[PDB]
Amino acid sequence: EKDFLPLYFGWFLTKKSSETLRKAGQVFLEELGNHKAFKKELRHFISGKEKLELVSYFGKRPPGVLHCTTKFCDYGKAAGAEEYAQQEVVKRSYGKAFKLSISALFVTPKTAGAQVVLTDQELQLWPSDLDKPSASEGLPPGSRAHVALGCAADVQPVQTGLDLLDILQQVKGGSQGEAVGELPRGKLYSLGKGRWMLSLTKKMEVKAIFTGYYG
Repeated sequence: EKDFLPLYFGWFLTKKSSETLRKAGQVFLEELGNHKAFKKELRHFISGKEKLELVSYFGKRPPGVLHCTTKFCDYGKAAGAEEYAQQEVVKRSYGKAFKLSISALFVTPKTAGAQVVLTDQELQLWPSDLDKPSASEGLPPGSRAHVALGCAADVQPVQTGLDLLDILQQVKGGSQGEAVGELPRGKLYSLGKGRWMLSLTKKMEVKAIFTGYYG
């Protein structure tokens, strides 16, 4: 009997760090939905005189504690899941505390989440390229690093990281555009196709422990 891996490795925010980011995320959706910049472009958001509530729009949310996923392993069935688990840094970091840096919150017609900017030490726990996806092409590793805050009814969990990457691909091209508004936390940007990003004036710091989830 070999030992199977967790469902996925990642940094799991503490109760207070979760609550803090969880509230700020909720606030952001309430601010965006009220913002006039967003109300003009509801057409790009949903196909169907009145107003949308984004907290309700993102019904599928994390029940309790939040987290930043590193490697999806699926108990080893996923490719590269085993090679990642043998890494001394993964073994050495298992159960240790880390401080993740949130640089921005984002919203799409599919997902709501937060951008994570990992340190080098934390990037060593980031899985590398055996198959390298199309979405993260040209972007440095860990660009996908995120914390899922909300998903639309028919959106899959993988979509959050892809939505973050997609938004970051536009910023690289310089299609970020000028800020269309100013929220108390930072500048609001409209990237088109229902994509919205809040660039935090102050990098929010969260406290988490690197471990594995089993379902």
